[PDB]
Amino acid sequence: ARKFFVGGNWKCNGTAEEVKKIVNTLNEAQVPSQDVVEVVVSPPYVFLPLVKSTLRSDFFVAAQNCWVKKGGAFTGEVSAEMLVNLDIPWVILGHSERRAILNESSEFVGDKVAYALAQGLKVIACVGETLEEREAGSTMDVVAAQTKAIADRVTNWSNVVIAYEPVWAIGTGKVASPAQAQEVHDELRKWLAKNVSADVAATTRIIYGGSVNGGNCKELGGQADVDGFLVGGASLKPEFIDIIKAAEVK
Amino acid sequence: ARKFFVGGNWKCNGTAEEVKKIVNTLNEAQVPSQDVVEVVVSPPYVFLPLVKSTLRSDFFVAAQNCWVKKGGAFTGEVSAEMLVNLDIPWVILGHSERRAILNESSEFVGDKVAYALAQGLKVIACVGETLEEREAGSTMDVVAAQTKAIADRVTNWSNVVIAYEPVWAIGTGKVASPAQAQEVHDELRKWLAKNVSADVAATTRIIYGGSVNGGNCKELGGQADVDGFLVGGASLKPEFIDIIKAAEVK
Repeated sequence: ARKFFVGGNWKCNGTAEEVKKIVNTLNEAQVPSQDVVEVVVSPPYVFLPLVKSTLRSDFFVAAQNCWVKKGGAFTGEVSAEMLVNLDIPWVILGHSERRAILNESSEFVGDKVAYALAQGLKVIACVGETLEEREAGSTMDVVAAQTKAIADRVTNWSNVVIAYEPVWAIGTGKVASPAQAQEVHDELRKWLAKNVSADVAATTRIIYGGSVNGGNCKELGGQADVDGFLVGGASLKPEFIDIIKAAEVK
Repeated sequence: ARKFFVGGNWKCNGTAEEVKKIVNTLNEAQVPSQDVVEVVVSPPYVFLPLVKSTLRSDFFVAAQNCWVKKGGAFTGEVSAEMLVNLDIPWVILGHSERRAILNESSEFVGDKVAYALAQGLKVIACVGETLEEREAGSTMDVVAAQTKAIADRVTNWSNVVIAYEPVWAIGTGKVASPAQAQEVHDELRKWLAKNVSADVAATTRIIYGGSVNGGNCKELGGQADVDGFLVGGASLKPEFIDIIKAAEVK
């Protein structure tokens, strides 16, 4: 059975004082065991040392990005081997904001995933379609294309978690229903089964990366092919603890 | 008189063990006073806390990049206000590797410089032309266009240092002479005098960001319009100390 997975993407947010308050609140939380839910917290690069040194040892830390290949003359970038050196176990790759605002292509994302895995990182790999793409009836064409670019470069999926982001509902005034989330997760898992292997489809966590909050987390998490969440803004808030506790619905 | 300035850009390099060795070596160095030379060291984001906590207090730390505007939903990016919060005083912006590989436009760089200054950072702003551009006779056309994009957005130059990168000599098999460096620095300073102000031209450090090592630092540093260096690979090596010591040539 797939272990429920809850990741918290802090995005480009944080100060030393706020990080201290967030971590203290997480440290005082009483949540399901590590056998029931896998919890990953992702601060900006410059707060990885502070968070890794002060966060409860049963929660894990992720970087929000890394470079596509070995380090060297790439001013401003952080290599996967640096993260491994600092004992940062996870990385988020292919987030919708990086695909859209920083123009990361599906192929670029796939090369990053492959390189990160080869260095020993575990990866939250993000996919998702825009409002224009959904309206065009292209949701699964887009999500499959993004996933295929990764699948073409990755032979071993053990340390991958896929995050589906309904970008079409992100600040579009559209809201995503639990039924809509389940439809995409189900079709994506079917795609993995048909295009990678039955074993990979059965064992790979596919987590929901749309709007998740204390109010809707149990309803989303109870969906058959939803294995957890990649949380945005709520991950900065005490409400993240309630989202972790949604693992009990499984 | 303009204070000599030596920045060390570590680029995408470093491990905890190597950082400890580099910092120990700098900490044991005996170099000209803080009144004679201003020294800035720039590690990858994830080593900014380690370096800030262990480096001698009379040397300063820089980030290698920051985001173009206020933080928020920009997964993977580090905002200028984060760096200020962590007491990181400097940032490198517009480095040739980010212009070329990550496609940062001159306008994007200009906006970053303005935002960083607005938040209280000091900025090393990088400009420079390619081999194709130099061979076409466009060196000063290009450097002026890049500088204009920054100047059009900057209201106060006190906390700006300009770095000229002879990109045309970077892995092209061409070598830049000290005379060639001095020509560009002189023409760039004259451009500042005519198009910003005589005071800004007289007071703004323009540092050389081509190949600098122990062997050539004195000849370069002695040029009338060269105010120091943005060092690449030598910045990881004990030789960085000899480059700092070139300040004595002024």
